[PDB]
Amino acid sequence: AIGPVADLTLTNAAVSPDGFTREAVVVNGITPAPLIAGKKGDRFQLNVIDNLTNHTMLKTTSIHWHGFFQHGTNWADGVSFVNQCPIASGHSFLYDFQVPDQAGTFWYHSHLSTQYCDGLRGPFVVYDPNDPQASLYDIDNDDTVITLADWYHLAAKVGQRFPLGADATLINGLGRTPGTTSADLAVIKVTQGKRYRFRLVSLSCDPNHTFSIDGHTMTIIEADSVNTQPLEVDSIQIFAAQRYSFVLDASQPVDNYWIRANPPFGNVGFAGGINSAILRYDGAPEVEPTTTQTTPTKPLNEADLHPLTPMPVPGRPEPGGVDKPLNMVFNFNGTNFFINNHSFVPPSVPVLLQILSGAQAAQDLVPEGSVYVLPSNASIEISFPATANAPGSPHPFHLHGHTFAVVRSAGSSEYNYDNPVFRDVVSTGTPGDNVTIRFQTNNPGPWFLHCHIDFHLDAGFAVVMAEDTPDTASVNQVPQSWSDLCPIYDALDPSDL
Ligand SMILES: *[C@@H]1O[C@H](CO)[C@@H](O[C@@H]2O[C@H](CO)[C@@H](O[C@@H]3O[C@H](CO[C@H]4O[C@H](CO)[C@@H](O)[C@H](O[C@H]5O[C@H](CO)[C@@H](O)[C@H](O)[C@@H]5O)[C@@H]4O)[C@@H](O)[C@H](O[C@@H]4O[C@H](CO)[C@@H](O)[C@H](O)[C@@H]4O)[C@@H]3O)[C@H](O)[C@H]2NC(C)=O)[C@H](O)[C@H]1NC(C)=O
Ligand SMILES: *[C@@H]1O[C@H](CO)[C@@H](O[C@@H]2O[C@H](CO)[C@@H](O[C@@H]3O[C@H](CO)[C@@H](O)[C@H](O[C@H]4O[C@H](CO)[C@@H](O)[C@H](O)[C@@H]4O)[C@@H]3O)[C@H](O)[C@H]2NC(C)=O)[C@H](O)[C@H]1NC(C)=O
Ligand SMILES: [O-][O-]
Ligand SMILES: [Cu+2]
Ligand SMILES: [Cu+2]
Ligand SMILES: [Cu+2]
Ligand SMILES: [Cu+2]
Repeated sequence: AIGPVADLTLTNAAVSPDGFTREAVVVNGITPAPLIAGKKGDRFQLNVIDNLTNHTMLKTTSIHWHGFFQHGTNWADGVSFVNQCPIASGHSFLYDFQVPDQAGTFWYHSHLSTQYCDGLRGPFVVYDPNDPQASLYDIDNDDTVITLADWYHLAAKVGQRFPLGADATLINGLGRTPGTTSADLAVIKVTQGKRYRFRLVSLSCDPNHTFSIDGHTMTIIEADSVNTQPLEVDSIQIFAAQRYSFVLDASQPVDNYWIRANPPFGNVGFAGGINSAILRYDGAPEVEPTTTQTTPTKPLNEADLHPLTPMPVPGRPEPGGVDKPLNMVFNFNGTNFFINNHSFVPPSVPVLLQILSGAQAAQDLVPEGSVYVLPSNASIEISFPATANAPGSPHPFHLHGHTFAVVRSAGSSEYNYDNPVFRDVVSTGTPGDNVTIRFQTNNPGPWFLHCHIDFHLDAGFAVVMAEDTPDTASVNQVPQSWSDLCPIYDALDPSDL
C-alpha cells in the first residue's frame, strides 16, 4: 500500500469495473482509488496532483481524509469552501498532517460536489503496532481490505439529481449489473484454518448495504475508527461512509462461498451474481460459489456495540444535559434539503479563511444560517429527529473533526449515557427515531456536519460547526500553498472548473 508519503495523481479514464465502459475520475490510474496505509504516529504527506481534463466530472478537486481529527490542520480537512478552495487542474497541493492519537479503518474521497461518485474514493488504513485486538486474528494486510461502492453508468452531473439507486455494487472494485451478468467478480482468498481481520469500508455515495458471507460469521472488533468489544454477527447493515473490522474464521470446508452486499434500492438481490463477490479457500476450483442464503439469526444492531476500552460520555446522564444542546430539524422543498430552515450553499471565501480574516461570530459568518459557533472545552449534544419531510431516509450523518458518542441509535427509544459506541457516521433512522450524539469541543476550527448521501450533501443537507473561532487562527497554522489556492481557483474560467 502507498503512503504515508505519496503522490495521488488524478486523471480521467475509461473504466469498466462491472463490464460496461464509462469515463471516471481515477487515482494513480484506478477506481476505486488505491489503499493508502500507515501506522499510529505517522506523518502523512499526500501530494494531490490534479490532471483532470473533464469539466463534466469537474476539473477542480478537493480531498477529504474521512475520520481523522486534523487537530491543528483544519486547512487540510478537504471540504470545499469550508476548509479550502479547490485545487485547480494543472496544479498540486500537499496535504500534510499527523495522526498521533488515532488508529483504525478510514477512507478518502473527493469533497467537492458529487465528484467522489464519479470515482475519487478509496480505503485508508492506519495500523496500530500494539492493536489490542491483534490476538483475535492471524492476518491483516492489504488483501483483507474489502470496499463497497455503488456504481453508476451515467455520471453524477449527467444523471438524475437524486438517482434511483446504483446500476451495480462493486466489491473490491468489481461486480455485475443486470446487463453484464458475466463480468468478473472479485475474489477474496483465504486459507483453511486461519483467521482474517477483514476491514469493510463503505465508499457508497447513497445506498446502504446489507453485507454477509454464506456459511460464515463475522466477529466485529471495530466500528468506524473505534475498537469495540467483540460482537459476533451474521449480517451487517453498513451505511454510506461507515466502516467495520470483523474477524472471519476460515474453518469451513475448502470451497467457494458467496459474499453478499445487497443495497436497499437500485438493483436488488442476486440474480446473475449481482451484488456479489467470491470468498475462495486456497485449493478450491476457480469457479462461482453455489452456496445459498441463510436467514440471519444474529444481525448487527448499533445498540449491541460498545467500546473496548471505556469511553466516557460527555455531560451528565439526562436529555439536554450538556453545555450546548442542538436539535436539527430537517426539511426539503423538492429540490434542496434544509437544516433548521437553511440549505447549505457553498460560499466564495472558504469558512476557514473567513475566520482567519476576523469573522468569529455566527452573524458575521456566511452563509448566514448554516454556521453554528461553539465554545471550547464544552460538552455538546445533537439530535437528528427523522421526519417524513426529509425523504431518502435513513440519512447517515457525519461529523468532521470528531468521533462522537451515539447515546441513542436508530430503532431504539433507549438513551445510553453509560457505555454507548462512539463512531463518526451514524444512521438517523426512520420517522419515529430521534438519533442523538455527544462530543467535547476540543478541536478548534470549522468542521462540516452533514448527511453522507452525496446527492443530499450537494443539495444543501449540511451545516458547519465552527468551534473555538477565537483560537482558530493561531491553532491552525496555515501554509502558503493553502493561501495560494483561492486566488488560483477564483481566476478560473467557468468551463475550467
Ligand atoms: C467527460 O465525462 C463525461 C461524464 O462521464 C462523459 O459523458 C459521456 O458522454 C456521452 C455522450 O457525450 C454519453 O453517451 C450518451 O449517453 C446518453 C444518455 O444515455 C442514457 O439515456 C437513457 C437514460 O434514461 C437510456 O435510454 C440510455 O440507455 C441505453 O443507452 C445505450 C443504447 O445503445 C446502451 O449503452 C445502454 O445500455 C442503454 O441500452 C442511457 O442510459 C445517450 O442518450 C447518448 O446516445 C444519444 O442518443 C440520443 C437519442 O436521441 C441521440 O440523439 C444522440 O445522437 C446520441 O446517440 C449517448 O450514448 C455517456 O453516457 C457519458 N458518460 C457518462 C458516464 O455519463 C464524456 O464522454 C467525457 N468526455 C470525454 C471527452 O471523454
Ligand atoms: C429529539 O430530542 C430533542 C432533544 O431532547 C428534543 O428537543 C428538546 O425537546 C424538549 C421537550 O420536548 C425541550 O425542552 C423544553 O425546554 C424549555 C425550558 O426552557 C420548555 O419549552 C419546556 O420545559 C417545560 O415546560 C413546562 C413547564 O412550564 C413543562 O410542563 C414541560 O413538561 C417542560 O418540562 C421543555 O422542557 C428542549 O428545549 C428541546 N431541545 C432543543 C429544541 O434543542 C426534540 O423535541 C426531539 N424531537 C423529536 C421529533 O422527538
Ligand atoms: O465527509 O464527507
Ligand atoms: Cu467522508
Ligand atoms: Cu469526514
Ligand atoms: Cu440524506
Ligand atoms: Cu464531509
